[PDB]
This record gives sequence, C-alpha cells and structure tokens, in this order.
Amino acid sequence: TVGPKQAITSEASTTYIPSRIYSESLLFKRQEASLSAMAFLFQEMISQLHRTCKTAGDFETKLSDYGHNIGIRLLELLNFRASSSNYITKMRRRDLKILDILQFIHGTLWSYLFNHVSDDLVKSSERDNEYMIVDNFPTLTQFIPGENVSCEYFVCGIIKGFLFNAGFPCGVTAHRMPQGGHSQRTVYLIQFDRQVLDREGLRF
Amino acid sequence: PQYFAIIGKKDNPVYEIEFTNAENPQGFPQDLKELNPFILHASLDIVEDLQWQINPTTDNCYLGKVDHFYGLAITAYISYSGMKFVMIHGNSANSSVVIDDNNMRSFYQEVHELYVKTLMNPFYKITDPIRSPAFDSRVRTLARKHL
Amino acid sequence: NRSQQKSLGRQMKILGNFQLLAGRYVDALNSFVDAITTLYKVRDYLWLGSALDGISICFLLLSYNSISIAAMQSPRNSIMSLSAPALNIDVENINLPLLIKCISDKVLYYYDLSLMHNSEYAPQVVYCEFLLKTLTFMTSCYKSSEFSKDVLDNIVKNQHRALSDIPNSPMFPRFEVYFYSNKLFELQLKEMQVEAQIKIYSTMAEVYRLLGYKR
Repeated sequence: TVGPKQAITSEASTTYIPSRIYSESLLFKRQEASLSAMAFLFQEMISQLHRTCKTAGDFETKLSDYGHNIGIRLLELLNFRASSSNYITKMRRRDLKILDILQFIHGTLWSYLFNHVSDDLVKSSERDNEYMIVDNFPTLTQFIPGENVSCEYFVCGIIKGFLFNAGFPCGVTAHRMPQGGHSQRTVYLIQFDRQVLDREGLRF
Repeated sequence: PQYFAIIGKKDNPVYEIEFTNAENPQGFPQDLKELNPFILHASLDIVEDLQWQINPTTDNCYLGKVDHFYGLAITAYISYSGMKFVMIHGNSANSSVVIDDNNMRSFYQEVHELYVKTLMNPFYKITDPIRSPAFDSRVRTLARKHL
Repeated sequence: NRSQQKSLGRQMKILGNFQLLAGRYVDALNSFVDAITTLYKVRDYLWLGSALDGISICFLLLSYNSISIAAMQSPRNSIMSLSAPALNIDVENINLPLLIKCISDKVLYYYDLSLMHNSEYAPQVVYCEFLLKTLTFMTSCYKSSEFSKDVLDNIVKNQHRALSDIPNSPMFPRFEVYFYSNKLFELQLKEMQVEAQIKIYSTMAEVYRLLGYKR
C-alpha cells in the first residue's frame, strides 16, 4: 500500500533507514541451455495455439502478441546492459533515426537471442518504408516443414514489440524466399505507417 | 521539498511520491493539492517536444532543467521505452539544480535500474501502477542519499 | 525650466502621434468632407503620422520615462498600418534605425523582424523606469502599478508576432524562444479586473492552440 490511483503520500527526507527485503544483480551471468528444451517449449506453444484457435489470422496475431510481450521487456534490459548498475555508468545514444535501431537489432538483439549475429539487412528499392531483415537459417523454427510460414511470426512478433514501444509504430509480416542453398531463408518485412515518416519528413 | 513522478506514454502516472526536508514538517504550502499535478502535465508537452530532436537547446537519456515556473525548477529524464521521469524542485527561495547534476543524474540512473527490475517481471504489464512497498523503500533511501 | 517645456512638447508630440495615427483610420474611402483637424486624403495622414512619429522619437531621445518607448512602438505601428495598404517608408525606417542605433542597439537586418526587435527594446524602457514615481497621470491616480498596461505591451507583441509563424518547415519564428518568452510572462497577476484576466488567458489559450502546445 504505497501508490494507489487515488492520492500521493508525503514523507520526510533524511529519516530512518527502512528494512531490506529483496534485491538482485541486473547484469547477466553467462547462462546456457540446450536448443532442444527451448524447441520443445516452442512447439508446445504452437501446439496449444493450434488447439485453441480457429483460423490462421488470429493465430498469427496471438503469436505476434506472444512475441510482443518479450520485446517490450527486452528493449530496456538490452539498452541498460549496453550502457554499462551501482557501478558508475552513463547512458547510451538512445537512438532515434530509423536506420540505426535496425542496426541495433541486427547487431545486438540477434547476437543476444542467438550465438550468431544477424546476416543481412537491406532496404527496398521499389518503395520506401519497407525494410528487409533476413537471415539464412532460422534457429527458432528449423523443426517444422517449410511450407508453413505462420509459425515464423513469433520472432517478428518480437520485432514489432521491439519497435512500437521504442517510439516507431510499424507492422511486420514474414515470408520465405528460397534463395540459394538455403531452402528456408525467412524474410521479415517491416511496414511502417505514414505518421512516423513525415515526422522524420519534418526533421530535414 | 520535491515531487517525483514516472509518467506513461498515454499520459498516466505509474509512480508518484512527494518528499520534504524535515524542518518543514508540512511541505509545499497549498501548491501540493492543485498546482503540482497540473504543471507536471504542462511540462509533459515540452518533454514530448524535446524527445525527438537531435541537438538540444548529447546522449538524449538525461536532459537539464526543462523550464522554470513560479520559481520551481522542473527536471526531466527519458527512459528507453518512452517513460518520463519528471521531478520538480521547490523551496521558499530560488533553487539551484545544475550543481546537483553530478548526483541527480546518478539518481535517475539507478531509479532507471529499479524500473528495469520492475519491468522484468512477466506478471507486471505496462499501464499498471507500481504497487510495491519495496520500490518505495529503495526510492526513499535513494532520496535520502542523493539529497 | 527647459525640462518642463520639453516634457510638454513630448506630451503634445505623443498626442499628435496618437491622433495622426488615429487620423488614418478606415482607409479614407470617400472622405472628401470639411476634415476638421485632419487631412482625409489617400496617404496624407499616414505620412503626417510618420512625421509626427519622427518628431516624437527625436523629442523623446532628446529628453533622455515611460513615454519614451511609446513613440518607438508607434513608429512600428505606423509602418505596419501603412503596410496593410501600399507603403514605401524606407526614409522613416532609416530615421527609426538611426534613432534606435543612437539610443539602443538594433543589430538586425531582417524583413518584419525589426518591429519585433523594436518592441523588445521598447519593453526595456518601461522596465528601467519602473523604479520611479508610481503615479504620473490622473486617470490612474488611485491605481496600484503600471503592470496593468505592462501586460498589454507583451500581449500585443505576442498577438502581432505569433501570426508570423504560419504552420510549415521553414518557420521565421521558432516555437521555443516565444514559449520561453511566455515563460517569464507570469508576474504577480492576482488582483486585476476579471474581464482583463479572461481576455489575457484567452490570448494565451489562442497562442498555445495555434502553436499546438495543447497541455
């Protein structure tokens, strides 16, 4: 009973020290787990959502909401641990262009989620506000037959959840472009809206 | 005395506390009930103006005193997720805040650390008030040690 | 003394400036009457207002105190009111630049920003002469302060200057500096007539709505 939605309390500074209850180190210890356990939890996720949903579209939106609830957490944790706690630090750039948060994703997010850095990151020549984020080998979903793409939305559900909470609202879809020796390649394309673009249209 | 707040993106507060020096056992005479929520919502406009610009009036997470208004120095801070850490400075006379940027910037840094510790709970979703007494105990010890 | 006759000539010069500026009202469209104490021509009363403004500025600069900057405001008012119609008053602009560089510092060469610089200089004369005798007229003999028209000075400044910022990407006036000039606006302001306060907060609401500063 400290902060309700009803009032504000007034208590004096430089009073007595209160009790010590719960604390934890924010910086990561290096922890590893098998790929099989997270793959088993991932297929159990897709199995339960296959069980309790009717058609493909709202299944995809529910999986994207599942990814969203990791991404909105993950933004502040990765930026705070890339700024460096009780140790003396400061504050990163807190980047605000479009072309460097995607650089931040392709550099740090994919090398945080996985051992390897993300592969390629190109724009679209035919239209602006379309950005291609591509890998060669999806390590979330390498265990499903390749003709289904909807099970690939969870990771781009992260990316929308990484982007909308960072101040750039957008929308993502994913397709599979079988280019080269990689049969599954998994393009994720990011559709922004107009209302952000003219904002950076206003900023020269 | 200082009024401290953390405000959401859809203009709602998740944390609010007011802490005073013990000489004035009652703090902020008559401003506390009416003036201090309204001038904070007024300062949210200009913090929303300066969040998207590049070169201020470096590093964009901290920023100085954003306005001065009825002799009150209003100091802001912008987190990575868009949360805004506006905290005002009152006194009977005028107040100097820029000399405490050696200390108050660090105060905003570990209360940002405390907010990241709050956010990592999977049960705690955003647009929820931070209804935890442990958070109060840490932020008033940080208010004591960063006076 | 010469001070009393110079002050009476300055008061008559300010009255001549206000009357001759008031003479060129409603554009003189078919005003071919007898015209007592007026010219009532196409551009004669604007030119006589400019000449009276130059003489009033010369007399106020020679008398170097709240009445000093009234003619400096009235010169820009005459320039703007003539510029509502056609105007080419570059000689009066050069006379105002010479008098303002003799007394103050102009340091500006921009189109329609010299009037704003002149008004910002014109506030400083009343700001300096605030620490003086409080009552000097008789219509405000039982007043409290000269704040009652000191607020009307910078509100007519804000009204004449905020319309220059149309919405667009090249803005002649930045939002930040006029928001921070409205920052030091909030003086004592408690006891005043209620019609004055509802109109002056309506002007602050108008400039904030046009600026987009919604909260």
